[PDB]
Amino acid sequence: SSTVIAFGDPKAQKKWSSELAVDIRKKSYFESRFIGTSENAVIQRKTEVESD
Amino acid sequence: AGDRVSFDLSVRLRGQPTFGDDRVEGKEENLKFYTDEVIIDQVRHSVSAGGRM
Repeated sequence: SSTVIAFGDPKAQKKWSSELAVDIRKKSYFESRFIGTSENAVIQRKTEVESD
Repeated sequence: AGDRVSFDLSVRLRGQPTFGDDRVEGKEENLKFYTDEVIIDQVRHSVSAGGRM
């Protein structure tokens, strides 16, 4: 015959890759543009309880 | 050149001595040679190392 290491034989070495595939984060809409401390902002932030 | 070599054995002298004055010429033991032979043939085998996979 002739040697065949074949598929799935415990001799068949497998190499694991170190690089990670990441399901990247959904891009946020309400970024620093909209949120503001002034009156002219879609999302106002109230600093009346941040230190009190 | 050959495929067979033969080698011989010379067995001992077994016989009867002629006691007295009995005439011995003509009663002569023959040397017995025994033969044997050995023959030569090839003996080969082969091993396989797989593929490139």
